[PDB]
Amino acid sequence: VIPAAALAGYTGSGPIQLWQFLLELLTDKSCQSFISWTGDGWEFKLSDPDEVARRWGKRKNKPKMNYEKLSRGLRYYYDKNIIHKTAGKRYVYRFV
DNA sequence: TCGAGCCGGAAGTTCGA
DNA sequence: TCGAACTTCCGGCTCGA
Repeated sequence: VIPAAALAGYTGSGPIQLWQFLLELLTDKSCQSFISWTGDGWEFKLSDPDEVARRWGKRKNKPKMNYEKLSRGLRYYYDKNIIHKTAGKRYVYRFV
């Protein structure tokens, strides 16, 4: 149920790239049971990132991390050209 | 009536080549 | 060693049941 370290064989040393990590988990088969991955073009909707958020804060060594941290940090992620936010709903995420 | 989610600017330490 | 990178910090706004 963890196509993460099972597919790319994640090493315990040398943290991967942030958007690469999300993108790596993005193509997760179980994401359907923990989130919504439509099988059409390329649209990703966050229904209940309960484990995704905890894991996001787990790498940061924190007990519980608020998802607002993603909106506050991820939004500021407009550094170059990678994950853009969709002006649809407040939970719609998309990549280009 | 009441609380929850949403995000602007700022600062500071550390990463890969 | 160089420049850049992501996180955490402070507090204000508005809608739905």
